[PDB]
Amino acid sequence: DDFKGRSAEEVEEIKAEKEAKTQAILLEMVGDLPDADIKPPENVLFVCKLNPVTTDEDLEIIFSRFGPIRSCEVIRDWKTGESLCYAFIEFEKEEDCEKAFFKMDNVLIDDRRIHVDFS
Amino acid sequence: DHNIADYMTAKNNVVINYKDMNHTNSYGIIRGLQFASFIVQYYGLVMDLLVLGLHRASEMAGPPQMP
Amino acid sequence: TAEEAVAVYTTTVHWLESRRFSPIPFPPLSYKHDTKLLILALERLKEAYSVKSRLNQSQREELGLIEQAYDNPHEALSRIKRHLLTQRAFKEVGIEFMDLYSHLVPVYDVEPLEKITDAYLDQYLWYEADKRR
Amino acid sequence: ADRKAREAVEMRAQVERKMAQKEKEKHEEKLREMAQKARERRARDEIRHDRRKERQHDRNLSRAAPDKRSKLQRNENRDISEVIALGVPNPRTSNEVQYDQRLFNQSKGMDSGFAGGEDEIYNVYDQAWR
Amino acid sequence: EDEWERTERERLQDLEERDAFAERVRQRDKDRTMVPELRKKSRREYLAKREREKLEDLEAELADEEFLRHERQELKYKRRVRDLAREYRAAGEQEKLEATNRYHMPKETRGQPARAVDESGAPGEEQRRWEEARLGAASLKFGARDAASQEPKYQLVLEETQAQQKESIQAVRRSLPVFPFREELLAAIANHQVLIIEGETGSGKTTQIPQYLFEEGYTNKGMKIACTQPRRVAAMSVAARVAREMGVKLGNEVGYSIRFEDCTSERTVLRYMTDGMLLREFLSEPDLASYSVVMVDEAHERTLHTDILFGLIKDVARFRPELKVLVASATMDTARFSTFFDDAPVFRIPGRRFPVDIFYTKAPEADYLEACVVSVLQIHVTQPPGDILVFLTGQEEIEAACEMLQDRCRRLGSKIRELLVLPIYANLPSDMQARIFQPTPPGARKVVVATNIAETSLTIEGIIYVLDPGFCKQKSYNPRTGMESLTVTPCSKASANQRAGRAGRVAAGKCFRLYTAWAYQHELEETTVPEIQRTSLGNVVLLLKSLGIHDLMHFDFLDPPPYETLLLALEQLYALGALNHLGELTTSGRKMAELPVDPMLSKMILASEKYSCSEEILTVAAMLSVNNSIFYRPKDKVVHADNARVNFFLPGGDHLVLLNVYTQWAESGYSSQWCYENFVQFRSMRRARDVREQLEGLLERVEVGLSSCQGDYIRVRKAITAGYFYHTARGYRTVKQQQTVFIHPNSSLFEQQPRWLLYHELVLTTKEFMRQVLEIESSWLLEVAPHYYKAK
Amino acid sequence: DLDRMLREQEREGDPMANFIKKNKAKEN
Amino acid sequence: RLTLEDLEDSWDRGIPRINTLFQKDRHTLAYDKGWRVRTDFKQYQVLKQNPFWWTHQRHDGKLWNLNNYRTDMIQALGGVEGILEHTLFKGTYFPTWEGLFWEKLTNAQRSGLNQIPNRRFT
RNA sequence: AUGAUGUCAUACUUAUCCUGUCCCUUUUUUUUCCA
Repeated sequence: DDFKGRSAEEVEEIKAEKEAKTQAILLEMVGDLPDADIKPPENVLFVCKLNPVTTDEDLEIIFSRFGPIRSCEVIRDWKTGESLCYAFIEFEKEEDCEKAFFKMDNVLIDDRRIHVDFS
Repeated sequence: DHNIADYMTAKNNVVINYKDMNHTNSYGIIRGLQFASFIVQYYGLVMDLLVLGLHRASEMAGPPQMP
Repeated sequence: TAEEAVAVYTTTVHWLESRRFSPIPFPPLSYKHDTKLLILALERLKEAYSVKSRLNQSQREELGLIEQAYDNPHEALSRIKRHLLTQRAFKEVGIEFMDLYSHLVPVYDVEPLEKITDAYLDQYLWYEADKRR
Repeated sequence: ADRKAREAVEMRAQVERKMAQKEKEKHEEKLREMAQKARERRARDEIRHDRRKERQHDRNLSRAAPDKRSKLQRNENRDISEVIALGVPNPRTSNEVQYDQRLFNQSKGMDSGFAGGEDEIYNVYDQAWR
Repeated sequence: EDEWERTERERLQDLEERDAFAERVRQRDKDRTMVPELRKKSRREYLAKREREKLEDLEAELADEEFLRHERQELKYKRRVRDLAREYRAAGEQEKLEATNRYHMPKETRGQPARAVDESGAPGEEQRRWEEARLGAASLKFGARDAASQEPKYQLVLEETQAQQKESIQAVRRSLPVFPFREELLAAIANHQVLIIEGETGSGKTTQIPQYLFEEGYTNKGMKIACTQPRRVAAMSVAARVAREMGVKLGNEVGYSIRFEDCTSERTVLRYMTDGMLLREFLSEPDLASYSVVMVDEAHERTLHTDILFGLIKDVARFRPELKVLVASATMDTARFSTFFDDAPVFRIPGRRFPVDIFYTKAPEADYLEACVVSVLQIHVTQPPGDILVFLTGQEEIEAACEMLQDRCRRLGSKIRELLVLPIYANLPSDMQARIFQPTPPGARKVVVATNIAETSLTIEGIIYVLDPGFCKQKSYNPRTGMESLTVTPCSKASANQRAGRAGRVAAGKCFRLYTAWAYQHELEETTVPEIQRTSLGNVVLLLKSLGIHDLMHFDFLDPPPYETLLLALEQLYALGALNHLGELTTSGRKMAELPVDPMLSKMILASEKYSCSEEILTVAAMLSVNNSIFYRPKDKVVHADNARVNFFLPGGDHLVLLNVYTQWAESGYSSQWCYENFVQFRSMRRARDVREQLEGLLERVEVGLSSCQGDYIRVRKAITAGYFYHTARGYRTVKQQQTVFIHPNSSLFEQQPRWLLYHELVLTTKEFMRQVLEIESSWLLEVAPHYYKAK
Repeated sequence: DLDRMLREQEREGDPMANFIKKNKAKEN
Repeated sequence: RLTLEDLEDSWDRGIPRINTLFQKDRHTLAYDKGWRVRTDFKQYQVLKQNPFWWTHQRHDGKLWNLNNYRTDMIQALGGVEGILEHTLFKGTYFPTWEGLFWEKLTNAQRSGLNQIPNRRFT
C-alpha cells in the first residue's frame, strides 16, 4: 500500500530518516563505518569551537560541576602535537554527560565559546 | 499554459466583415490565423486517436523512450 | 452532446499520460531562442511583400510595423508577451475569395499587430511541439 | 471530467512511483551484498597518509572559511583552457567535426527563393549566362 | 636608501601593532556579541556531514594517488567502491528523474505565471545537432527494425626504458645553448651579486639559470630561490616545464604562487611568482630572509611593478651585503640597467636564430589592411611550407580583415587550398584561442592574424612569414587635462626586432615590412616608452606611501615619472579620505591600502557601512575590477547579443546592470551554459567571481560586515557617489576640466540623456567617450567631499 | 583533380579494402 | 577534418541537398519547425497562389538546375549569329554582341499596361 | 477681466537645416572538525 495520508511534518521526518538511513547505508558501503547500526558509545562528549591553549585537567574540573568525567583526551596533531581544538571526554554516566553537555555551550573558555555535542 | 490557450480560443471568436456584412464567428475555426495549422494538426491527432484507438496508436508510435 | 466530449477529453488525457508528455509552458521573460523565433516570424511576414509593388496604405503600415519590430526586437517581444497575457477581444477580420475557377478559396485579412503576435506564437508553438515530440 | 481526470492521473502516478521505488530498494539490497564483496575484498603510504591529513585540514579550513575549495574547486577541472593548454601538459579530447571554412558560407539568405507566389520575377536560372 | 628600508621595517612593525589592536577589537566585538531526540539530531547531522565529507575526499585522495601489489589491490578496491557509491547515488537520482518525467497536466493558476525548472549541451553542439536533424530528415529505411533473420551470412574463405626517457630528458636539457656557458655564468654569479644577463630568447635562460643555481646548492639552509614573471600564464608554463624537467609535482620544491593560485606546500625551493606577489611580500616582510637568490624577469616588458621592484632591489643591494640578485634581458640595451645598478656586469648568452631577412615596400602607404590581405595571398601563391602571422592593432579592423580574407578565400574553390584564418584578441573566449595551438592540417598553410599577444605573451610554432604594419595602440594619459587616450601610434625599432624574433622561431623567417626602410632607419624610434610615463599612477602612489616612502618625487627609478602625474595623484588622495594635512597616510589610508584594487574603486568599501549595502557594491567593484571587456559582441549575430544585453538593463547606469548580471549568475549553478546563452564571456567574469571572493575574504582586515539592503539601489548609487565624486561631468562638458564629452554607444544610457551623471573612465579613441556611467541627481553629491564641491 | 580522384577511388566501394580489413580482423 | 574535395562531388546531391548543411543562416534555421503546414495554410492568408507550396530553398535545397537549358536552346536555335540574323543587331552598328547589356509620387493610374518593354521587344 | 502654472494638441516665426559618433596590453598575501 501507499504511505499517503499522514501529516506534512510526518512526511518531512520520514524523509529525513530515509536520508539519514541512506547516508548510513552509503557509509557502510564505503567502509569508513563498516558496522551495521552505526552507534557511538555513550557518556562521551565531543568538545569543539575552543582555543588551542586549553588544558585537559582544567576542562575535566570545569565539567565535573555538572557530572564527573572518567577521562579526557584532546585530539592534537599527529605530527607536531598542536591542538586541533577538538576533544573527547569519556564520562562515567550518560546522565552526567548529558547534564554536562546541557550546560556547556556559549561559555568563554580560554576566550572561546566552546560547543559540546556527541561523538 | 492556460493564458496561451485562452489566446488561442479567443482569437477565433472575432467578427468577419465583408463590405456591408458583419457576423460573429462562434462555431468554426478561422484558417487565416498564423497558428491555425497547429490547431488543425492537434485536432487531427485527436481524430487519429479516435480512428486507430489507443492501443494501435501506442504500437505505431512505439515506446516514448525510443519512438 | 455531453458524453462524446467527455470521452474525447478522457482519451486525450490517457494518450498524453501514456506518452509521458511534458506540457508546453509560457514563453519566459528571458527566453534563449525568442529573438530567433522573432526573426523567423518576421521573415515569414516579410515573404508576402517582396514584390516591392505600389501596395496600399495597409500594406505599407504592415511593412513599417515589420521594420519597427526588426529594429527594436526587445520592445516588440515585450508587446507580444503583453498581448498574450492580457488581450482577449480583437479587431474584425476581412474576408475575400480567390477564384480558382473550379472552387473558391477564402482569404482572411488580419490587423498587422495581431499578425506579428500570431506569427511569433505559431513559431514558438511549433518549435516547442517539435522539441517535446 | 477535468477534476476526475486529475485525480485519476495523480493516483496512477503514485502507484507507478511506488513500484519504481520498490525497484530502487531492491537494487540497494543487491548492492548491499556487493558491500559484503567489499568485505571479501579488504578482508609512499606514510606520504599518502600525510597528504590525506593535509587534504582533511584543507577541507576543514574550507568548511570554516567560506570560499572556493583550494585547487579542487577554484582551479578544478573547469579551469580556463589557456592554462590547461600551457601550464598543464595534460590535454583533453575534442568532440564534433572540423571543416574547411571555404566550404562554409557559399549560400546565405533567410527564406526560400519563391517570394510567396511571385510569378513575374524571372529567376529561372541560378548563375548568370556569361 | 638604507634608512628607507629601516623606515619601511618600522612601518611594518607598527602595521603589525595596528593589526593586533584591530584583532583585539575584533574579539572584543565578538565577546560583546528530549535527550534522545537531540542525540538523533546530532547523529543525523554528524553522519550526513561525515558522509558527504568522506565522499568528497575519497576521489580527491584517489586523484592524489594517481598523480603520485598490495597498494594496487587497495587502489582497485577503492576504485570499485567509489564506482559502487557513484552508481548508488545515480540510481537514486534516476528514481527522482523518472518521478519528474510524468504528464502532470497544469493547474489553472491565478495571476502571472512563474518560471519553473528547465537543458542540454549549448556551446558548439548546435552544429552537430542540426547535422543530426538533417540526417534524420535524409535517412530512409523501410520495414521493421528486426530484419537480421533469414540471413545465411557467408564468410570469407581467405587463405591458409623509463631510464632512457630520463636520459633523453637530460640530453634535451644539455642541448640548450646555455649549457656551454653555465660555468662562466656561475663564476660571474660568484663574482658579483648584481649581475645583469642579456640574451635573445630561445636560449632557455629562465628555466636553466635557476636550475643551475639549484645544483649550485644556494638553497641549503632553507632560503628558497625566487623567480618572478611579468604575467601569470608564462609563470605557469615556466614552472610546468621546470617541474616536468625534474619530474616533481607542483606544490613541492618546484612550486608557484600567483593570484588566486598558490601551489606551494611549504617545501618549495624554486618558487615562481609574479611582480605583484613580490610587492606583496615586500608589503608583508621587510627583508627577504627566507629568500636566498631572487631571479628577476626581463625588463623589455617595462612593466610598472617591475620598475618598482627594480627600485626596491636597488635598495636591498644598498642594504644587504649579498643576495646574488640577477636580471634577465632580451636585447643589447643593458647599459642603462648596468648604470642603474652601480656599474653592474653584463653577461651575454647567444641563442638559436635563423635568417629573418626583412623585406621592403618601395612606397609609403597609409592603408595596411587591403595591402596586407594582398600580401597574404601573394605569400600563399609562393613557397608552400610555413605559417603566416599578420600583426594588427585592434579588434574592429582585425575582424574586418578576417571577413575580407574569408570572402577572398571563398571566392576560389579548388584553386587556392585551405587557408584557415584565426584571430587573436584579449577579449576572445578561450576555445577560439585554444584552436590556435592545435597543429595545422597537412594540406593547410594556416594563417593566424593577431594583435601583440603573439609578439609579447603567446609563443606559436611553425610561423615563417610575418607581416608588420608597424602600428600599436598606446594608453597615453594626459595629467594636464586629466584625460587618458588609447591612440594608434607607430611602433619602436625594438618592438619590430622582437617581432622578427617571434618570426623566425623555428625556421628561416621572411618578415615583410609594410613601409619604407628609410622610415625604419630614421623616422622609427628605437626605444619604447615604459608604463610609468604613459599611464596614471593612482593605484601605486598609495602602495608606495603604504611602504613608508615619503620622497615619491625623489624616489629611485630607471626613469622618473612626470611630476604632474604625481601632483594629480596626490591631489586625488587629498580629495580621497586617506591623506592628512601634511600629506601623511591615515588609518583609513591603511584601510585604503589593505585590499589591492584601485583607491578610487576602494572608496566603495569605506562608503560601505555609511550607506549599508556592502555586498552589492562589492559585486559592483568586482565587475569594475575586470581586465577584459564584459559581454560578447561577435562578428555577425549582433541582434541576439544586443537583445541579451538589453535584457539585463536597469535604470540608474550600468553598475546596476553588472550587479544584475552577477545576481542572475547566482542561483543558476554558476554555469557556463547561462553565460553562453546570455552572451557573457566565461573567462572574464569568473575572474570577477574570484575578485569578489578575495575581497570578501579581505573584509575582517578592514572590519566591514556583510551588509545588504535588498532593494535600496538609491543607497547603492549613493555609496557609489560617495566613492565617485572626482569622476563627474555634465553639460556635454566636464564640470571641472571643462572638456566636452560624448556618450559611448555600448553604454546602457546611450539614449535617454541624463540630468546628472558620474563615470569610471575617460578613454579617448575617436570621440571623448563615456565608460560606465551612472544616474545621479547632484543632491547627495554635496553630501560627500564638501571641500571639492561648491557652487552647484 | 586527378589526385583527389584517385583518393576517392581508393576510398570507393573497393572490395580489396574489404579484403584487407577482413584479413586484419581474422589475423588479429 | 572534412575537406572541400570530400564533398565537392556530392555537393549538389541528396534530397535534403548536402550544401544546405553549410548555409550561412543555418543556426537560426535550426529553430524553424513546421513550415510545410505554414505554406499550406499560407494559401488561406496570401491572395496570390504559390506553385512552390511544397518546398523551401533553404531547408530542402535547390532541387533543380536549368543552366544547361539556356545553352542548349541557344545551340538549337542556330547559334548566336543565327539568332541575331533575325534581330536589329546589325542596325545598331555595334562591333560585337559580347559587350551587350540590357536594362513617392501621386498618379492618376498605375495599373495600366507598360507599353515601353513591348515597344522595345517589337 | 486678462497673472502664474503644467510635453496635451493645433497654428506661427527665423530665405534655419535635409546631417554624424563602438578599448592595445596586463600585475597586486597570510588561520578548526568527530568510535
